[PDB]
Amino acid sequence: DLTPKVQVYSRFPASAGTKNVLNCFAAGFHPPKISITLMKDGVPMEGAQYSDMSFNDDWTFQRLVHADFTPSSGSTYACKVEHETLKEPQVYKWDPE
Amino acid sequence: ELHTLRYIRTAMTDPGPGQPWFVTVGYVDGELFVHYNSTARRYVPRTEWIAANTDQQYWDGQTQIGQLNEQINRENLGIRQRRYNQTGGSHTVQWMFGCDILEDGTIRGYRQSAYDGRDFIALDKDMKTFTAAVPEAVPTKRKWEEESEPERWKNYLEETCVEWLRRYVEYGKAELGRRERPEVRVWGKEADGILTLSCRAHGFYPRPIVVSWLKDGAVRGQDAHSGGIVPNGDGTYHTWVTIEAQPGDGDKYQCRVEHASLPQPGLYSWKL
Amino acid sequence: IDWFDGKE
Repeated sequence: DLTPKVQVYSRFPASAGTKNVLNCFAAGFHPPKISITLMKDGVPMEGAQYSDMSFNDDWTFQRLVHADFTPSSGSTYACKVEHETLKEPQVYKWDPE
Repeated sequence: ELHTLRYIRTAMTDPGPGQPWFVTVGYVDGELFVHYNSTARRYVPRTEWIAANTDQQYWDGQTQIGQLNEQINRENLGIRQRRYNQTGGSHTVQWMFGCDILEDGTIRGYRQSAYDGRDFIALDKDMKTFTAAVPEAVPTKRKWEEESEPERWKNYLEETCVEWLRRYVEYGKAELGRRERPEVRVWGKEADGILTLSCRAHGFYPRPIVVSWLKDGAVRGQDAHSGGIVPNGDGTYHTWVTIEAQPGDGDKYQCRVEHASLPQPGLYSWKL
Repeated sequence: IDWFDGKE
């Protein structure tokens, strides 16, 4: 099974009105090509370091995407992931607390 | 001790959109320190300590190594594809190599390749021959051994790689040996008739860590679920462990966190 | 340091 394994988490434990960084980590996938978008209320966020991918000893690829943000009250954050091994985009919601 | 130097190469036919088809990144003790890709066409520092302890010829040379490797990998992608009678589609060549310095002073070396995510060929333990993982790599095995490639890689792995690793470890001694304390939070989730308790450690370094759930004194983490160790963007790590608890019995659970940075192991209950 | 790949 070479589908992306995804986790969404903040750099610091999230707090009210407190600057933070939103992370999305996809691992264990192949091929390397993958679409990972950080989203705020069903719309992409702002400045996104998709930058950094590597692979493990078993050859499966991993990719981290992170962006600076302040958690807005009443807003829903998530990581939209699209990959060949999946019929349709997968949406992984971020639990703020 | 136990320091490591690793390079991993990816060469793909299908990156794709806005992405470089060829990438090489280097890691020291599990931390990214150099980066090269076919769009940048330049090797680039990824830690302050590597940038501060090298001269221009280090980057110019490495850049040109990457540009040359880039061409070599272009050709090798075509060659492997042809061996597989492939005519198009998504295909990937991966290389992994580097050296370890154990706290004996003893050394280890690795050089292995995959094709489409599967083992293709590797230099074997004695570094005298190559071992083909697939019939499609047999001819390559033959060509390389006829060309003295094993000897050449043995030399790089046991001398060049190690000698440079010693320099890198020296350069980033303070960075690599630092400690950063995780901020821990326990949170309670309820969407069903099953109480999910979560415990997250945020921003810990180094990497090794223990996070566990106790049920009134007793590690009841025999049925705890861990998301493993995942990275933050700033050279620290994150991990989160959950456990299902019967409604009620929420005040019986505690998350214990052990890490080298802590004055004492953290112990945290859930409170709504 | 990174190093040359072999020709296949």
